Amino acid sequence: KRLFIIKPSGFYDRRFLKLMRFYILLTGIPVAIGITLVNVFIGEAELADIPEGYVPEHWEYFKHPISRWIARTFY
Amino acid sequence: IRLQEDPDPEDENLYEKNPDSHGYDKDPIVDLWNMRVVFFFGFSIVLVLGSTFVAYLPDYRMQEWARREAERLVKYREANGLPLMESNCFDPNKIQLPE
Amino acid sequence: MNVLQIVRDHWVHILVPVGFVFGCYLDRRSDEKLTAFRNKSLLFKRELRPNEEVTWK
Amino acid sequence: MLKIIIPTTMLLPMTWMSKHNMIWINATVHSLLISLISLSLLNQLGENSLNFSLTFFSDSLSAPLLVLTTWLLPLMLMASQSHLSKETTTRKKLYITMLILLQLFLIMTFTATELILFYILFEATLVPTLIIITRWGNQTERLNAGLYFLFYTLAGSLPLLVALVYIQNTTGSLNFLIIHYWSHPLSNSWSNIFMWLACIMAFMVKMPLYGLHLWLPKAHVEAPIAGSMVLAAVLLKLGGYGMMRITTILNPLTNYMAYPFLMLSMWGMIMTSSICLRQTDLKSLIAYSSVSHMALVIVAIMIQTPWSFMGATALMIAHGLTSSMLFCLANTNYERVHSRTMILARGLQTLLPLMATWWLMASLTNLALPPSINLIGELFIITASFSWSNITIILMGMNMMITALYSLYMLITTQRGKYTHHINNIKASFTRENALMALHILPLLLLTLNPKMILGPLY
Amino acid sequence: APPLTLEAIKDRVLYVLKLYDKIDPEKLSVNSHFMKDLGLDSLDQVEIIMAMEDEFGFEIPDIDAEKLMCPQEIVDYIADKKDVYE
Amino acid sequence: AYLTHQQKVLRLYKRALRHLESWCVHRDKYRYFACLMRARFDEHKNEKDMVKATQLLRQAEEEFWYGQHPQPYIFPESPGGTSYERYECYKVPEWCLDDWHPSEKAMYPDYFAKREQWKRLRRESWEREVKQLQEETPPGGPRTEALPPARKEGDLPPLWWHIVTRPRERPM
Amino acid sequence: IRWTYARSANIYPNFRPTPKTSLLGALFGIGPLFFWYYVFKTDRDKKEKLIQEGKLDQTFNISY
Amino acid sequence: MNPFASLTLTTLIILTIPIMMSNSNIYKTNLYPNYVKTTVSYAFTLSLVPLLMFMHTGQEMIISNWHWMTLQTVELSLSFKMDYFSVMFIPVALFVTWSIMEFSMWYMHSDPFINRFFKYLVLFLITMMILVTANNLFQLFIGWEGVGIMSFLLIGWWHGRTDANTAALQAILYNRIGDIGFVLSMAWFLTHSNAWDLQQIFMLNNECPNMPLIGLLLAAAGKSAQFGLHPWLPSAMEGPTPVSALLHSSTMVVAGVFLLIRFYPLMETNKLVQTMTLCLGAITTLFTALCAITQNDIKKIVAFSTSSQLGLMMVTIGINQPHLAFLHICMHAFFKAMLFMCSGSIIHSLNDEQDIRKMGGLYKAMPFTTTALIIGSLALTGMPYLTGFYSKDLIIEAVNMSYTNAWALLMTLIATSLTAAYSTRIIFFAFLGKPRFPPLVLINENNPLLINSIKRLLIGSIFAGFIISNNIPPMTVPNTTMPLYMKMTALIVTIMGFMLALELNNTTYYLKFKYPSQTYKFSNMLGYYPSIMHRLPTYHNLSMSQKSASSLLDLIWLETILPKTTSFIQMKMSIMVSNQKGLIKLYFLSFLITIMISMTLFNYHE
Amino acid sequence: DSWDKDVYPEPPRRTPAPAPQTSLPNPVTYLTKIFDLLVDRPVTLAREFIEQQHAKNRYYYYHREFRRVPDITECEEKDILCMFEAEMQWRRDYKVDQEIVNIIQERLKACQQREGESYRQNCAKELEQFTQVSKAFQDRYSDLGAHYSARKCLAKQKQRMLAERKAAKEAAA
Ligand SMILES: CCCCCCCCCCCCCCCCCC(=O)O[C@@H](COC(=O)CCCCCCCCCCCCCCC)COP(=O)(O)OC[C@H](O)CO
Repeated sequence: KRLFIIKPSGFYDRRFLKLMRFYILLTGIPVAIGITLVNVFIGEAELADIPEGYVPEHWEYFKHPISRWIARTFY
Repeated sequence: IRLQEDPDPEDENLYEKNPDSHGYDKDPIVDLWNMRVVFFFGFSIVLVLGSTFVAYLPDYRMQEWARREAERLVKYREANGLPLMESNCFDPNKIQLPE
Repeated sequence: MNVLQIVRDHWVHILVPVGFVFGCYLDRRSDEKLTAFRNKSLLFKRELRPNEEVTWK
Repeated sequence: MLKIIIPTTMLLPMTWMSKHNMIWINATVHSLLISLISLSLLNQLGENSLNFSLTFFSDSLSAPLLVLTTWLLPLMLMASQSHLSKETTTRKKLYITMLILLQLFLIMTFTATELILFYILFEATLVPTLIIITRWGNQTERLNAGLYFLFYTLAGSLPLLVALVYIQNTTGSLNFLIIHYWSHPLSNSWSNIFMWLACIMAFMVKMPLYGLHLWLPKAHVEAPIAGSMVLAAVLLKLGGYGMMRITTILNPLTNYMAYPFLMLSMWGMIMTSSICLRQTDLKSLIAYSSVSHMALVIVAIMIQTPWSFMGATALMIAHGLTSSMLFCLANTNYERVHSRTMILARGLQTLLPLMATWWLMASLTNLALPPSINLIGELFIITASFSWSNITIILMGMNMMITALYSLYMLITTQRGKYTHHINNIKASFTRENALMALHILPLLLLTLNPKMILGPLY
Repeated sequence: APPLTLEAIKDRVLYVLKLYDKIDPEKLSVNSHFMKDLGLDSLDQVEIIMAMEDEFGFEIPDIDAEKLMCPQEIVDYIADKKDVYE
Repeated sequence: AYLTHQQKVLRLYKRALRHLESWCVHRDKYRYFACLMRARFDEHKNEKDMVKATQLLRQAEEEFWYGQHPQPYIFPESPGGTSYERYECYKVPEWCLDDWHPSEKAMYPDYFAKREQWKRLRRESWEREVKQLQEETPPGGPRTEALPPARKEGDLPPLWWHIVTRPRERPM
Repeated sequence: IRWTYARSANIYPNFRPTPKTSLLGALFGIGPLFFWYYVFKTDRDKKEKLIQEGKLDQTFNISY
Repeated sequence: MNPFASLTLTTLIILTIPIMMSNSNIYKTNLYPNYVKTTVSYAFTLSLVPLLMFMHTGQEMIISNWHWMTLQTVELSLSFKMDYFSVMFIPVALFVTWSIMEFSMWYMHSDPFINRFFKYLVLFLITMMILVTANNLFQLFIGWEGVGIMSFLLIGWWHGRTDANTAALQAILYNRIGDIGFVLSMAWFLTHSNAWDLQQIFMLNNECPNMPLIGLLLAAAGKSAQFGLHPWLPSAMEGPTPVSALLHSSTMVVAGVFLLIRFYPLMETNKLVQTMTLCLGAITTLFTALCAITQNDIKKIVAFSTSSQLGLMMVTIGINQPHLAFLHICMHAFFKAMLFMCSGSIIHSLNDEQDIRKMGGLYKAMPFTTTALIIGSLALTGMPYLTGFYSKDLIIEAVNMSYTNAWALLMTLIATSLTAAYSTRIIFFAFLGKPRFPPLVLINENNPLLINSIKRLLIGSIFAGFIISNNIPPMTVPNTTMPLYMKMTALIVTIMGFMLALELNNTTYYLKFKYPSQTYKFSNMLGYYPSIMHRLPTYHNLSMSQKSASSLLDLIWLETILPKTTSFIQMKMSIMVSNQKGLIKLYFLSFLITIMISMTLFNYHE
Repeated sequence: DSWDKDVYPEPPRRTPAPAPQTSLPNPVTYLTKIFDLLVDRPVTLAREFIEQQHAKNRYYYYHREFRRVPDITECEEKDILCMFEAEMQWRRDYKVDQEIVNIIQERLKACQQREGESYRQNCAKELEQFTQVSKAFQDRYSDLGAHYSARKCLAKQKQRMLAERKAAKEAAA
């Protein structure tokens, strides 16, 4: 005795939801892997005393390597 | 009659022509490219890649440096037995008060 | 692949990034005009590196 | 800057000489790209403002606005490109020209280093907006609305011009730096009183303040959507940016004179939100909602305390992204039904399921739940205002209670109800609309994680 | 539960009318108009639909209630209201 | 229209009885008080003066209005009832189905094909309903809110689409 | 559509200045504004005079 | 630093997993409700562990993590505080929300958006969990607003019901008035104490927080539905049965009383405000109970019974009994949640009938549901050694042995007797009588989900009162030496309440004609509260919005003073200075004057 | 760890000796033991593998110092260059003193939770320490306005000994 269920068309809404899951994650996973991969291979720096002659040029005064890399270029 | 004007023609159902219509324009092929550009040049690189850039920026308005400058000042001040931070801001000895 | 069409509709795309390059170029074309007190603030006053011509560009 | 201003200017010949139909594509491409470049300025150093050239500089207050404006530019393009696709190529190209030009003035204004340069471009934003509201408006009251918006802004701005040049002759340079380091005590005197009034009224009208605000319900409602955002999402904050900079010299006269403005904003914000409790136009509902939020910014500036300035910028940015969202929401219905009356199109969650969800978070952000940036801004002002005076929590919270009723009111009236019988032209929402709405709310909730970027120049 | 169907309604319909002592069991045609043959008072049909109102768990508005005057009518209105379509 | 007295007194009987339901509760108490209510109504039934009937109504309506239960029992599937419009939020109009994507349209070929038959049937009969209306309009516009039926054969009843194709009261 | 017009535009052109409207404009308008002005100013004067003498103490209140 | 730190914090992370999983649609749409329930069950069994080290070691945790902002001298950051009130509330809340989620399958087995409904319930649980686990006042506000909005959607779950939105609007409206005091305490605790963490506030020893605690009290009144801000709880019955059974029974309205429990150490220093708390609880108990008895809907009776309970809890808080209130929290949580889906089981079985009149003959028709109802009703009374005893009459004994507000003590005694009164009405009409429902009976409780859900909670009412009381460390002042006569008054007033309520309820069996008492009227329409409250100020404020505010001041006055008057002034003489008649004589005559006045009359020469 | 007790004084722990007289086993031992052998051990194994991977490629970072510069008490009026050097140094001193209060607040918060019930008297030394910090920080930076500057800080400072000079001269009599 099952019958029809008149409901609004959600296919286009499904398309929109699926596309972000495909587009917001297209660069989502590689950066997420990159963030994790960096933290475990090149790792986090450690505090060290000022060398006798080496001034810490610009990007040196930072902990995270990817944060240092942004400091390296750009700023 | 008064005026000779065509009336409101219609509200063109953009979905009617292309059932998968995207809501950007009439022509399908460029419209298909329109999500491919707003999503790619939107969410992907200015929202995700945008967030990682700003969230992982080199430290803004140095605080952990200021957090750093706290411990040696307080450690020095409390160890030798001097109040950890003086009431006066600038040195008062060289102040020349009026009369 | 009919390169004429590509340069007819997509020559407009390159026009912005070259503007950004110009924007960066003028910024580094201008900053040295504001040199004046370069390595002259006594906070950042430091003995110049030996085999290096100058401090901050 | 030159690194953002020049690409912005270079979009102007690009859009004009672009392909016949690729205008919307390419303009959206690089406007998003330029916004990505402007993300670079979100970093600020310890205390000194980020200085690039003599005429251009940025601080921890201008840059959060700079990114907001350049991020907005793609949003007006997609929102307006629905109805604009039914006119001549030159007309559509002229619009994109005008948004690009309007955004160009905003970027240069926020980073202006000389107060005169600030005023020139601050008032120069009128021309791109005025033509937007008038030429491409979709009603009849726009003709009177454009005059109201132009004359109100100009009538207050002109005393500023006379006041500004007076500082130039008396004190000297009007650079935002030299003004700060050479602040002198503006003693209480009748000439100084009108000096204070002139330098303040210009920015108050563009807030707008309670009473000098009737241009907003006319301008915002009648304006096209590409405009209806900017008159509410950026250039109201432009008046805000003027206040937080010009008050560097107006001490200590501000506390003695602030009383009429505080009472007008603090009491009027209850009345303005009371208008929202009983309204007929959805655009007017959000418009008066903006007045209440801006009125809260008005009082916030004048205590001139570290907490107030932070909550000022926090609400200032959050409201702009919010109020821009609601105007997109009202646009979608107004296209489908071709009317702005609220009760005409009751029932949308039944027909449009995700539109209700976007409406839910849109009305929730205005509701300002914790930890949404709206709440993180209003809460800071309440604590700052309470420290100023304990009684104000009665007025401050009353709006917070009142703002809940109307913010959920269009949610109930439009979404939560029986669908209107006679209407039959509602269509499944285009993926442009939903994508645009995500472009509004995703940065807002993402911004919740790191409020330090938008917290202002006093973090 | 299976939906209330037309044959189910009518069987429940004359269930109540025959259970009414004011109506003789034999004269219970499905189209026996209440006023014509059974001749019950104009107050009475107003009180019988309440039993029907409680029987099926519904409401019969006075606008329609006063016109409802046949056992076929009662099963008709109930079936049409609660979407009964065999 | 004009609610005549014999209808209005019936409305009192129906509503007052439902009110004492909220009062009597127990069924045996109901049947007793109903019979007293019933016969006390029938004892005064020979009033040739219609004015006296309203005079009898002059105290009954106030008798109901102060004896009414402050929490009267109403069935949930009705105004005031707990299940009033409870399942309304699923009553999606049938015309919305025309906006379904072809993939979803092809998901139910039989129902959609029959929907086309109904749509074609509605299209053919609409103009037939239209001229039927002005063929028998009362002189001076439609006098009554009622709606005339289909007089001839092969004609659907006038203004039938929304009534016939209305969503079911239990859509889910 | 008439209702929206009656509530939005057909108000000021149909507005007639009368003492009833004039008084209600002042009573519902400037009135409460001065009322809050007096209340807040008195509290500020009360607070300002009190911490000047040294009545209220904020030994732990620092952020403001 | 044991696993008690990490394992207790991951309980929330287990809870939020289904929320993330929902948008990915990897979940099978058929078995999403099962996904939610067993997820909470896993969190529940995982949340048992924080208990075992609580009785064994007697240790409590404060877990601070990632820094949000170093705002001036405050360190607003995410932080959690495991303690007596926390480490046991989550197991109780998880156990309750697990039982109803199992029940919700059977009850809501026909709603097309069932996946959405279970999604809302988990989100509420997450918001409630961070409410009970919060270290800074801002984080406490996250839940304090998260549960409020979550109630708004869940109350208006049926969406199209016109009056449901009103209750949904009502729930947020009364909540916002409660949040008035919350933001007042926020500002004060930040200004005069420079923090929002509970640790700093207690150390700073704000011994006289008159306005903060007043604002603190106002926060509870809006959220706990106390007198003056109660009626949103009765109106919340318009939502679905599991919606109220979870939120508005034992896991969301608890927020208000729970807030005072968090700030209990600062409560005792003040004396004036704490009296207002027991004062507010006293009036709340009677008035809700007074309106409880004379109601003819099963959902309303249980609703008013809850509000009567939370009135009792704040009475405990009044006289320095905060932890006993938390004991009352747990004991009330178990059985009160049970009574709701016992009502839900009968409501669904009787084709969505909730009116207490169309009931009867259910004692043998629905054995287990009737059995559960008697257990739950007896817990409301507080039968000795049962779940109700271990909290309620301990309070009544405690309140007797104290320096109370005389008139406050009497109202609770009238209230606790009144608790039995409406309790009989539930058992009497619904079960003990002859059947009155529609003829086609669909009574059925054989479904395993319904039986398992009630069974799990039912054992929690037979036990867990003795278990918790013995297990928790003895840390309250024991009232050992009282005169006999008031030692067991709680049993007297309940038995006295039982006896006369039964006689008055059985009086309906008597064929005597009913006379509508005006006192009964006052009780039946909820103390006349809704029709004055929900009609008069709403009209006045909305009336002021239209005739004034929107009109008059705006759109007439503010537009006719500055803008239009300047336009009129610029216009009246515009008609003049542009109407030169064009005659040369007039022009040159004006030249004569202009010449004459300038040369000598204005003294322009010198 | 990664700090010193002299900056964050944490009094040495006082852990009891668990000696359950009752014969029935203590469950809390069992869940703790299984937790170590099912969760804690793999976490440690991954951590040590992570730590040695970091140790292979060690890149170092140092800490930025700012040499003392003339402040605004010796800054010449209208000397814009010495205005900037003084203003920046004072604001840098503002940030460190803000963190000084931040450290004291953390110690006070640790004082509460660590003592639990005995928070009132066990570490009242923390309360008086914060009393000294907060009071001095009040006369040092508070009430300076949203546009605070080293000129304003002297202005507020100058108000103190000026009032102090009047009081002590009155006190001396
Ligand atoms: C549309 C109406 C106005 C809207 C609101 C505008 C803001 C309100 C204040 C209006 C006056 C703005 C003009 C201010 C000019 C610069 C102010 C300034 O820097 O202060 C000077 C003070 O400014 C003035 O004296 C002029 C401003 C006061 C008001 C008088 C003129 C303005 C009002 C009439 C024109 C505008 C109104 C509209 C008319 C149609 C200081 O100079 P001084 O007086 O000390 O000069 C040295 C010496 O002491 C003697 O000069």
